This record gives sequence, structure tokens and C-alpha cells, in this order.
Amino acid sequence: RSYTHAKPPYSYISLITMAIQQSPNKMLTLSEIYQWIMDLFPFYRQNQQRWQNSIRHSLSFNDCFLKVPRSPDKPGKGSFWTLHPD
DNA sequence: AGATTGTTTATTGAGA
DNA sequence: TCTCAATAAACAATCT
Ligand SMILES: [K+]
Repeated sequence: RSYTHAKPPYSYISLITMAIQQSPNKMLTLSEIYQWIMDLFPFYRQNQQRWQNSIRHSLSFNDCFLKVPRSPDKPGKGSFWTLHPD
């Protein structure tokens, strides 16, 4: 049987920012961001289709998130995302 | 191909 | 009314 959780009081900027700040390298992949968010806020275990679309939109749309490429000799899926140094 | 990641554009909704 | 946040969606790049 399923259970209603209430949306926590954070914008996607805030959610992403917190995820990154917490990370030991100060950077996370997109899927790591998803993980951190879901692990912590069970509200986000539903409707993953739309809220993840929002996250992706946020990373690209907002200048405060910076794409870090993976090393040539350490390849993988997607880039890391860190905070713009502003 | 098939899915994930990323970008971009347009709309919509909420709150001041 | 107007800005900004969130949503929806089209389409490309890049992984599996
Ligand atoms: K960006």
C-alpha cells in the first residue's frame, strides 16, 4: 500500500545546489543528483518523469550550474555538474 | 536502435 | 499585472 509525502520547501535551484554542495568532489552527475534528491525527499520517488525534466531544464537554463567534462582516460555516462564560481 | 543526457522554446501557474 | 519557477515538449548528442 502507498503513502503521500509532502513537497519539501526547496526550488530546483536549491535542491540541485544542495546536492552538489554536499558532494565530496563538489560535483555530481545528473543521475547522482536524482539519487541524492530521492534518497532524502521521498516526495520525489513519484512523477520522476516530470521533475527530472525540470531538473535537466534547470541545469541548462540557469547560468549557476556548470558542466564539468569527464577525464579522457576516465570516460562515462554524461558530465559532472558543479556550481558556477560566480 | 533504445535510453539517458542536454538544450532550447513556449506555456502555464503562483504569488507578490 | 508582471516576474520567475515549473511544466511540457521537440529535438539533438551521446551513452548503452
Ligand atoms: K548552465
